[PDB]
Amino acid sequence: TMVSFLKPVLKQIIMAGKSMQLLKNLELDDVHDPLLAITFELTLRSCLYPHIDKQYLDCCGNLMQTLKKDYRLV
Repeated sequence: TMVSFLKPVLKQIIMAGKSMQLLKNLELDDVHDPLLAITFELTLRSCLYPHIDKQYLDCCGNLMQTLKKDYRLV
């Protein structure tokens, strides 16, 4: 009934979408599909999750950067 195939990173997904929309106001399927081609589907599923995490990390870092400069909160 509930999703559990992306649940360890879903919070970061939602938090990524909103942060990108607040960032702009101031492919991945084609990589995961051959990754399946070349225990299993548990640890292998844990190799998809770096891709979608590093993008969020970059996004929130740039978001906080253009908050610390340019309407400087600190």
